[PDB]
Amino acid sequence: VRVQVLPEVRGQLGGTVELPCHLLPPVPGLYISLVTWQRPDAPANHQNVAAFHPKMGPSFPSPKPGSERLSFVSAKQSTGQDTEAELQDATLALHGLTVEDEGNYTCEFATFPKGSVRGMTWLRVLVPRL
Amino acid sequence: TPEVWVQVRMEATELSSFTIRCGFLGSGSISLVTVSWGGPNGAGGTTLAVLHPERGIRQWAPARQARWETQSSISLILEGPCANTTFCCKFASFPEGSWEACGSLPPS
Ligand SMILES: *[C@@H]1O[C@H](CO)[C@@H](O)[C@H](O)[C@H]1NC(C)=O
Repeated sequence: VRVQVLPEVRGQLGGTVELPCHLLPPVPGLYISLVTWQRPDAPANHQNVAAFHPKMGPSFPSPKPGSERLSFVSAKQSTGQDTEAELQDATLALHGLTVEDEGNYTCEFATFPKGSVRGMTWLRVLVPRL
Repeated sequence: TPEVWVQVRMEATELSSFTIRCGFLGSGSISLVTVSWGGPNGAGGTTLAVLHPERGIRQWAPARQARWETQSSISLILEGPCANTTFCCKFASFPEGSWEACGSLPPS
């Protein structure tokens, strides 16, 4: 399997943009245990900016950019023993873009039995007249 | 801040058994543990073991034994490895995220 991400994503300052991330192709028997979004160049307490659990849903441990400006676009947690969670589309959305949001974002899938599969995307924040 | 410790030792007088140990000191339960020899998991290292708290344990060569240990930690035994080899452990935990550290045999 592989992580499909764009090498670069461009968004307007103060606007909203999406960071695509997919675990392709669908493989029967491959279980996604966790999705982790990281800013690997931000300090240790600020790296883990978003995570998604198949049962408990999303979390945003780092205050920067924090939950106020981050959201999962299509990740759906499980709804009991009937419906299985859908974490293959780990696309992350940033709202109210600031110049502090420019840089590298990593999208990692903690998969069983394959392991950790990760891709990286650089977010470019476009400043008006700049 | 969450911390991952890694310890690799030769714990037998026969001097023919690498023992890899690593644990996660955090605020949440572990969703997955990935162990790799040579480098970071999924980023250059060769996958050695994948551990899930419910779906079981997955291991590759040359892992003779991979198992869970107490207090959010695991242990690993190699068959027979070099003294300068690095072993990396990555813990994926909700809600704090993923954390990884690496270790090696201490000098004699
Ligand atoms: C590691 O040690 C072995 C045996 O001492 C040696 O052959 C090898 O070159 C060493 N590797 C490095 C990167 O120094």
